[PDB]
Amino acid sequence: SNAVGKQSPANPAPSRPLNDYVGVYANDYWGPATVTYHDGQLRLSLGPKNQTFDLTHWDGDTFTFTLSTENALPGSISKATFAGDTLNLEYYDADKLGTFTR
Ligand SMILES: [Br-]
Ligand SMILES: [Br-]
Ligand SMILES: [Br-]
Ligand SMILES: [Br-]
Ligand SMILES: [Br-]
Ligand SMILES: [Br-]
Ligand SMILES: [Br-]
Ligand SMILES: [Br-]
Ligand SMILES: [Br-]
Ligand SMILES: [Br-]
Ligand SMILES: [Br-]
Ligand SMILES: [Br-]
Ligand SMILES: [Br-]
Ligand SMILES: [Br-]
Ligand SMILES: [Br-]
Ligand SMILES: [Br-]
Ligand code: NI
Repeated sequence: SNAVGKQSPANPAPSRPLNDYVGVYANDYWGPATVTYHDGQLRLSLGPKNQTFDLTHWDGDTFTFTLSTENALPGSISKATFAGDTLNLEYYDADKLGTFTR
């Protein structure tokens, strides 16, 4: 079996019911972040071509996704933090334009 490295939270707080996260979170700069639910899975869609990522629970209202093979760093883990009607995507927040609001 794979060696273990503690790179996920061991004792995370549970998520809310998954319906709570679903919606279209607006942003003028990056365009909307669309969060949808299918067969137990939250997904994040970004851009005009609907580039889509599975959201994996991390801790509390924070999820992660893994970057695509088009990225400089495919498979790197990126945080998606939900708080009320906001979604913060750390990948897009370098100039503080990474909050999306539904
Ligand atoms: Br690990
Ligand atoms: Br923990
Ligand atoms: Br703990
Ligand atoms: Br919505
Ligand atoms: Br928008
Ligand atoms: Br929109
Ligand atoms: Br799915
Ligand atoms: Br796109
Ligand atoms: Br669409
Ligand atoms: Br994915
Ligand atoms: Br999960
Ligand atoms: Br979950
Ligand atoms: Br959180
Ligand atoms: Br990507
Ligand atoms: Br990583
Ligand atoms: Br990132
Ligand atoms: Ni082993």
